[PDB]
Amino acid sequence: AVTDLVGASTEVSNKVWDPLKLSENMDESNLKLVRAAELKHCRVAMLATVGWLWTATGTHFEGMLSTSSGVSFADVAAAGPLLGAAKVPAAGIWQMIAAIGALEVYWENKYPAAECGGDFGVPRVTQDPAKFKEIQLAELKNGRLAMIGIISFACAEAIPGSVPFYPF
Amino acid sequence: VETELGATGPLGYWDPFGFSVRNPERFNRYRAVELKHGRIAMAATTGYMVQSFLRWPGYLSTSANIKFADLPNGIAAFKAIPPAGLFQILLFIGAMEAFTWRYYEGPWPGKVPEGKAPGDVAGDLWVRYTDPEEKAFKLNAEINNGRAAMMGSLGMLMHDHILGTWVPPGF
Amino acid sequence: KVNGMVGDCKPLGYFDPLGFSKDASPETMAKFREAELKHGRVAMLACAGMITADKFHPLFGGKLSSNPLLAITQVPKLGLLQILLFIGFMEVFGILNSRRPDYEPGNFLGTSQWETTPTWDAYQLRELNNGRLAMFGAIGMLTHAYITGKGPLELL
Amino acid sequence: LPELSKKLNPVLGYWDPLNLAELNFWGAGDDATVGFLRHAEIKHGRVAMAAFVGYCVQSNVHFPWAPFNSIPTNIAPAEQWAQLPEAAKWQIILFVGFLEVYSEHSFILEKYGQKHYMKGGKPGFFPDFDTMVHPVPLNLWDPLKAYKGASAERKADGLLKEVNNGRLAMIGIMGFCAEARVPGAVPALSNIAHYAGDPMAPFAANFHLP
Amino acid sequence: ESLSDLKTLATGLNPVVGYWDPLKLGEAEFWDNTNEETIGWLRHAEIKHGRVAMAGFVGFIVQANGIKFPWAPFNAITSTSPPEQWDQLPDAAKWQIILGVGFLEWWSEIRVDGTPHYMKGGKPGYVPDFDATPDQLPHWVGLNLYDPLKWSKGASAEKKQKGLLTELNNGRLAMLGIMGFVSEAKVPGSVPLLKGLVAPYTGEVMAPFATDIDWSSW
Ligand code: CLA
Ligand code: CLA
Ligand code: CLA
Ligand SMILES: CCCCCC(=O)OC\C(C=C=C1C(C)(C)C[C@H](OC(C)=O)C[C@@]1(C)O)=C/C=C/C(C)=C/C=C/C=C(C)/C=C/C=C(\C)C(=O)C[C@@]12O[C@]1(C)C[C@@H](O)CC2(C)C
Ligand SMILES: CCCCCC(=O)OC\C(C=C=C1C(C)(C)C[C@H](OC(C)=O)C[C@@]1(C)O)=C/C=C/C(C)=C/C=C/C=C(C)/C=C/C=C(\C)C(=O)C[C@@]12O[C@]1(C)C[C@@H](O)CC2(C)C
Ligand SMILES: CC(=O)O[C@H]1CC(C)(C)C(=C=C/C(C)=C/C=C/C(C)=C/C=C/C=C(C)/C=C/C=C(\C)C(=O)C[C@@]23O[C@]2(C)C[C@@H](O)CC3(C)C)[C@](C)(O)C1
Ligand code: KC2
Ligand code: KC2
Repeated sequence: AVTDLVGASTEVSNKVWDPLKLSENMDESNLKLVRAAELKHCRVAMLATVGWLWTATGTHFEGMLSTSSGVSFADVAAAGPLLGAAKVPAAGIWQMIAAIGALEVYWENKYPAAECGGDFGVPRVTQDPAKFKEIQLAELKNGRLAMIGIISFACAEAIPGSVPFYPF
Repeated sequence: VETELGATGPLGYWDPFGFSVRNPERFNRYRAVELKHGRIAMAATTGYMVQSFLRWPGYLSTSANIKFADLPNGIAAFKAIPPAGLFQILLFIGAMEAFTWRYYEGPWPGKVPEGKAPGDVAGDLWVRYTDPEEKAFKLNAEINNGRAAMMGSLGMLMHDHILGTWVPPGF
Repeated sequence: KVNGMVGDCKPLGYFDPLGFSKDASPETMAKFREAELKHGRVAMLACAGMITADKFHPLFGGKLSSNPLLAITQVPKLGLLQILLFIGFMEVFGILNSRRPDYEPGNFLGTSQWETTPTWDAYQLRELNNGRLAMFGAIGMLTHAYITGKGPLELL
Repeated sequence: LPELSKKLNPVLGYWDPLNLAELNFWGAGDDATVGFLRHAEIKHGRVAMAAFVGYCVQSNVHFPWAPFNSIPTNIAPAEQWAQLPEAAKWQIILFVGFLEVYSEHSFILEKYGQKHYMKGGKPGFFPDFDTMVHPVPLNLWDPLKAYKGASAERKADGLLKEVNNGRLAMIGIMGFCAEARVPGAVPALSNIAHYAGDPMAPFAANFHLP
Repeated sequence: ESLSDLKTLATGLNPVVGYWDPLKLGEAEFWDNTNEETIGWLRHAEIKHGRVAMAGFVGFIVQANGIKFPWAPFNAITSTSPPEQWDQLPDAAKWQIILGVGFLEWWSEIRVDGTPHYMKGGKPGYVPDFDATPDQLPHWVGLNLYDPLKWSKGASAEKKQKGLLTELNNGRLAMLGIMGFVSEAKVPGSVPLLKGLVAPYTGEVMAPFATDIDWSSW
């Protein structure tokens, strides 16, 4: 059932790209699971690329991130996108992870990944399923490019010389 | 017109002056006017609140030596925009309303575009809520948030024209 | 519970990509379940041991907290031999259980004689999930102890 | 263009070294490829024929009014463009910019029966101007309403003569403009103009692009 | 298809030579495929090497002659030994050359208009047409990679196969010539009749960007 999906990209001549044959023997309720994992990776990667660009360009908020122990948003931004990740206090990291996990638990109990392949029922911008398949393919391609891009940003910030066309 | 959208809250159908009981055929134009006003008001309120703690990086013109972080908060921020930037903002709004999001058909006054709903711009690539209870709730939420944003944007404008900020004194 | 085996948790269901359990004999399933459960139990013991021995090590005195150093700085050869003898005794009993013609895989209690409810399956799933978590935690703990030289309750 | 260039010229005719008639031109088509080229054939002719005749009057006499007057005449008129004020340069380009925008309006072009040139319309056809927001006395082509009573044979002869005089003048002005800077380019002239500034730079004497 | 390989070669140099391969790269299987796929891959590799070699030989002749792009960044470097011109290029220029070539061959691998791949039965060394499928490219570009101005377009198939044979022979000769020039840049005395030309050069020609490893210990 891997030949159906949406992910058939014209960059690989509109056929399924599985050189290691990872989806040869995987069955339903796992194919939908790996599609849900890919879609969540897509969305988190796109949000991560936008946030990384916002931090690297410098933007940041105005105020004090944790008035008990200093640390302004300018202090977080000035350390860089990667090195300015430990400048956040541990309580802020735990609160962010707790809110994300509450959303994860609610959406997993409401829309299980094994049954719903990455579909959490967010409205929908079009009917006419051909256009919707085109929009799904656009989402998949954008998310895959963002998956490559955020790891590229992390590698270029940590190891200089890699990613030659890296801004900042 | 008492059963249409917007007549949901504690007041029910609230028309003191009776604009739509004097002219019940003029409700659709008034609804479109209210919907555009509400959407512009939501954008304006969000801009007022977000510009206080969030500011873009870099310059604004790189020719008048004006920064994004140098525009104070409000009316003076729109003052310090260069004339080319103002012209581009007006061009964007004019192209956005005359051709893309077209609220009016008709030669001079503008009735409603065909048999569409009032404020039924954009089209095609826009979320179309099925499940008519959900659609009614979403539309009533849009209208009520628009009205609240109109009052809030008016208040912050009143504050900005007599202070340097939209925050009332004592806050 | 699919194929008579507990598992199949909520966040991800019957987790068999790569087809390890497609078209396989029940003996292979018993071997896989034995491996998974024994890994989980060893790893729960390992995680609890490093966590407790980081801050509470009274058995020999001052005995460091970097876990690979713990096994070599002391624990004389008789102690390691006694630990290995105990584990070998339990593994011999595991083999003797595996030869019996009532062999539920990870079962030394032999619960086929007693009546079981879905609460029993829930508790088995609790053991399995905690085991898998400790598998990942124990590998991570040993990796940190090699990279930095500090225990789990250290490094923080 | 079709193979009817034999009417414009025998011996030669559809010479076409760089093929250019089927490169599909933004994916529009082969007819649209022909229609765009034929318009740019004669639009470049109409500018060059007016500019070369424009040259031969500028270098001797100037209009006696005021603003584009009293600047030196014994110089290159390409340099005389650089002596214009900045408002004059903007207004000249934008006035042509109206004429370009107005002539490409397909709803104006269908008032007189024609269409946009590479959608099937005639390559060169300026509109008869009578649809503007406010009326004007004089239009652009045939202002005095003089020679629109001519038969199609005089129009067909004139259209071919417009092309052939077009190709002759595009060589005429550009070879002449190549004589102002890099002197000695045309050994037939070689006795006019100076100045090494770029003629393809209307605002070089006023500001810089970066 | 170890039979059409001989039909191609009977027209290569008459029967004076034919199917000449001492180590017999034909009748091979390679990466878990059939002999026909390997034959098509080897033919495409030979054709691509030949095209790259003719382009490189012409570029070496032009660059060592002295013809150089005036513009702006290529005016900065002032040498002659083509290899050293590549070495003193900016890193971004070399990377953009490499990535543009990579995009061109990424398009060459894509078969959305022509039905067969060059391993699955297509013509070896066939770059697919850009405008054949105008709805399956990211944005429109005219001026296709092969035949930008449609100069060949309508031609006899006999002329096409004769041109393919001519391209193959010229490619092989250009391969030999450009390797002779590179070995002139590296090994003096090698490749006679060319000793009086080319400059001495170091820096492992078959490596871009950084240098200083080389085949110093042969
Ligand atoms: C989180 C990563 C992730 C996951 C889970 C998937 C999952 C999937 N992809 Mg996919 N993809 C990804 C990332 C991912 N993709 C990226 C980044 C790209 C861009 C290169 C693509 C491009 C792509 C194409 C073009 C196609 C798919 C398709 C598919 C589906 C079937 C293939 C399959 O089962 O094998 C993937 C299953 C996995 C479990 C892969 C996990 C990742 C491995 C184990 C690790 C690899 C490490 C990597 C090599 C290190 C370098 C990467 C990076 C650092 C640069 C499946 C739902 C096909 C499809 O849907 O067609 C219907 C298809 O045609 N993908
Ligand atoms: C309390 C927090 C919380 C909880 C309960 C969940 C719960 C869930 N997340 Mg989730 N997530 C969270 C926070 C949380 N998330 C945050 C903060 C992020 C970052 C924005 C993500 C990003 C994320 C992605 C991208 C994906 C999930 C997925 C999942 C689901 C399966 C998780 C799984 O199998 O274990 C995790 C199992 C593993 C084997 C771990 C992955 C190991 C990879 C190979 C290496 C990654 C590094 C590692 C995670 C970091 C550890 C430290 C490092 C130094 C080693 C589940 C619904 C997945 C899903 O729904 O797919 C069906 C999925 O694709 N989440
Ligand atoms: C080696 C340990 C091990 C073994 C033998 C098993 C065995 C089994 N698991 Mg299981 N599992 C494990 C670890 C293990 N698990 C871990 C760590 C997790 C947490 C992510 C899970 C989560 C899990 C779920 C959620 C489910 C199972 C299920 C099953 C059963 C059927 C699936 C199957 O055929 O797997 C056969 C497994 C193997 C042959 C082991 C493959 C080992 C490979 C070679 C490891 C490769 C490296 C790995 C990908 C990453 C490790 C390195 C990392 C630390 C960097 C089977 C008895 C299913 C079940 O109970 O069905 C009723 C089920 O639903 N497992
Ligand atoms: C040929 C040109 C190539 C350019 C390069 C490029 O491509 O960069 C790629 C790249 C990075 C990179 C590079 C490499 C790839 C590694 C290559 C280079 O290395 C070399 C030497 O080569 C360097 C570098 C840096 O360039 C990164 C790409 C990042 C990418 C692609 C980021 C997408 C975000 C999408 C978002 C956030 C969507 C939000 C959408 C949202 C939030 C919504 O829809 C909201 C929604 O409410 C809506 C509106 C309607 C609702 O109903 C539904 C919901 C609720 C969902
Ligand atoms: C791509 C562009 C999309 C643009 C549209 C958009 O972005 O809409 C996003 C959207 C929903 C949506 C979507 C659709 C629109 C349905 C479709 C989209 O998908 C597409 C593309 O189809 C995505 C989706 C699902 O998200 C909704 C946005 C709603 C918004 C922005 C609502 C602002 C309220 C402000 C209020 C009530 C202020 C009250 C102010 C009050 C009450 C005050 O008195 C102010 C006050 O100051 C005073 C005067 C004194 C102070 O002392 C105290 C305070 C401070 C209290
Ligand atoms: C020192 C010296 O030399 O003195 C010289 C200086 C100088 C200046 C050289 C001289 C001169 C005059 C010259 C040379 C004047 C030349 C002016 C010239 C030749 C100006 C071209 C404009 C080209 C345009 C606008 C192209 C648009 C092109 C476009 C928009 C496209 O490419 C679109 C495209 O759709 C196509 C068409 C094909 C499609 O399939 C695909 C795509 C989408 C890509 C002199 C007078 O001789 C003296
Ligand atoms: C500075 C600009 C300029 C110059 C120097 C110039 C020189 C010549 C010469 C001398 C070599 C000839 C012989 C000639 C002949 C024709 N011209 Mg020109 N012409 C210029 C501009 C325009 C414009 C704007 C239009 C136009 C037209 C026609 C028509 C057809 C009319 C008809 O068929 O109704 C004919 C026959 C109109 C058009 O082609 O519309 C169909 C039209 O709108 N012309 N034209
Ligand atoms: C560095 C670049 C380069 C060089 C130096 C070069 C030299 C020669 C020479 C002189 C030695 C000849 C005589 C010749 C002849 C042919 N070339 Mg080459 N060619 C180069 C590039 C390409 C590309 C990219 C393609 C291509 C092709 C053809 C076809 C087939 C046309 C057809 O079958 O319609 C024929 C006849 C196309 C192809 O092979 O299609 C199957 C195609 O895609 N060529 N080519």
